[PDB]
Amino acid sequence: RLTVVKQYVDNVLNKASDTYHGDKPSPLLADGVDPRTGQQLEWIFPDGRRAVLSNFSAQQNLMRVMSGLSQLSGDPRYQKRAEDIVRYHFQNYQDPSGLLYWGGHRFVDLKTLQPEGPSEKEMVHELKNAYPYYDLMFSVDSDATARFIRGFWNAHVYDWRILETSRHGEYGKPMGALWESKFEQQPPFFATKGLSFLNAGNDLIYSASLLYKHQQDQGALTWAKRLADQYVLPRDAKTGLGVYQFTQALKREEPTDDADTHSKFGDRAQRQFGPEFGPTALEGNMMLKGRTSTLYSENALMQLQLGKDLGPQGQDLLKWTVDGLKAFAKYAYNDQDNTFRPMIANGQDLSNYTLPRDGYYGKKGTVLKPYKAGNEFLISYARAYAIDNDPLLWKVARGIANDQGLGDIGTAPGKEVKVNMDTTNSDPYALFALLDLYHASQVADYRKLAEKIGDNIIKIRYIDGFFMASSDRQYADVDAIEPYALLALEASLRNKPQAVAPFLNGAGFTEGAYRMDDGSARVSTRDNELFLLNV
Ligand SMILES: [Mn+2]
Repeated sequence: RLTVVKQYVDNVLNKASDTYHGDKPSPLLADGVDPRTGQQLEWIFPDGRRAVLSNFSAQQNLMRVMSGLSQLSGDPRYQKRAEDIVRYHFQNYQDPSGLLYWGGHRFVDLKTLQPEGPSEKEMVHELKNAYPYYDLMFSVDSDATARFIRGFWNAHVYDWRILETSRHGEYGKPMGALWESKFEQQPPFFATKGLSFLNAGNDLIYSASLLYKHQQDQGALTWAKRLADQYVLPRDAKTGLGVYQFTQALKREEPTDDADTHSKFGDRAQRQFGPEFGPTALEGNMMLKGRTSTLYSENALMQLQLGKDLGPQGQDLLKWTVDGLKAFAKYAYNDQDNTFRPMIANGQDLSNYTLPRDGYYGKKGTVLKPYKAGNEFLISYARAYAIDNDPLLWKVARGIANDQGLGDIGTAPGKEVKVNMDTTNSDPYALFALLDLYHASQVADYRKLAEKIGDNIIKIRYIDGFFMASSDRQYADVDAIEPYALLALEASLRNKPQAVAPFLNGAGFTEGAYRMDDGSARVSTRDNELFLLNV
């Protein structure tokens, strides 16, 4: 499997590289390549100008694959290129504020080597569950990395007193008080005009924690953990469930219209569920599909890993994260059909609940149903189990695996195990989870199963020298996690627990106006959509 990954990365470096500057290329890479033509995936601007999309925030799995490949193979070329790419970004694409030209609304054109902004009214910095490889960055340039992290916090915190964050960060913003800002803890679900989204807080928690890890910065650690704790303090006193957000809308006006869901009318959950469920029916307490993926996977996996790695400095973080996942398993999970039940954090089961009025969560008449636990829950629950072997976390891992065609991992590790060695499962996430189960239990069947998945990944997803989700896909994504999974499998088998970075499920995206072939503008197009297109 190591030879395949080496082949693959060689292929990426051959076909995704800068071919626009003759014999003096930059080290930068295209995000996507059509494996049939070698054509690099382009952003098309309103006038028909074509940029080759180089978004460093959409390449941070590849940086990990590259470093992992070097550690396992002993070939230092891949590690060196990853380092060269970091160095070139600090040299050319880092603002005086410290922010990089990357993320949701900026990238670099590989052709011109100039920064781009595909969304003209949003020339801004955004990171959404990106989880960049700061370990590598600190290794290249510790000071420049620290400047990025301080500038990230400075740009994305609107009000330090109450920790109001923003999804969008302005470039060129002067340094404020930063870690020396005054904080005062507000009560659960205080009413405010702003909104600290969890998928904007995730990258803030992760970055400030890594600045602690590398520079022993007490200010960074304090604020990282304090921000994490904002989604913990308002948790339900009985159930320990929640919360998706920790504020509610400031009500300035009485509503006239169920279907007008503007925040000025007040918390949208209190409007639609409040009459029947009481004052605790609030947006942050709505444990619904998608929202629970953000809370109990996107956030939780990262906090689990941080809690562990922070050691003496992460005990509280880790406690909050494992306690939250345990509560969700206890209250909402159904292992028989592998579903989570829709709920309010106070413990109210909304399964088969008909919405009695229009609102933010659906039109009158909609029946709320249990939803299938996707593999983002498999990786968060298997990671949790690896740190704290609780039967409640096993329950979820077991239920999902069985629903994924993997057989029965047992009533507990090594007990009544009946895994399916003929599985056709080729999911990187399944591979990742099984490795965590193995490392917690030493039960050999779990790793034999992961080997099988790895073999399936190569047989069905290694295509034309790339990794693709389908054989018909137009463009391959150089940030594919298939080789990342294969590497962690190989590092387990070769007895190298330090060679490959624990998985955080980060990813990048690019969002803006994109010109269609007929010349029309498609507003808020994402590279995610481009990668789903077939030939
Ligand atoms: Mn945005």
